[PDB]
Amino acid sequence: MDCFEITGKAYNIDPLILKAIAWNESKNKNGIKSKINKNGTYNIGIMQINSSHLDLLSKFNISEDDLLNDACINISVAGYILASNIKY
Repeated sequence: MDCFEITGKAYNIDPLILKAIAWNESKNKNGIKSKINKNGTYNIGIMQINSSHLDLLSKFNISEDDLLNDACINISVAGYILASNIKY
């Protein structure tokens, strides 16, 4: 199974929803940082996870490089964030 299917299964999110987010945000393109948001933060990788989450993620041994260049990590982190009541 692909990482969208695995992640969707884990967090009870329709995998098509995750794919539609990846498509909207990056056109399913890994390896890219957005231009910097007005608030000075920036969005990372295929699901465009905001840089404000890097602190939390370091506790779990997930770095910025991982989020930017590893699509499956990116996708699984997005799932966790969307499934929680952290602001995305």
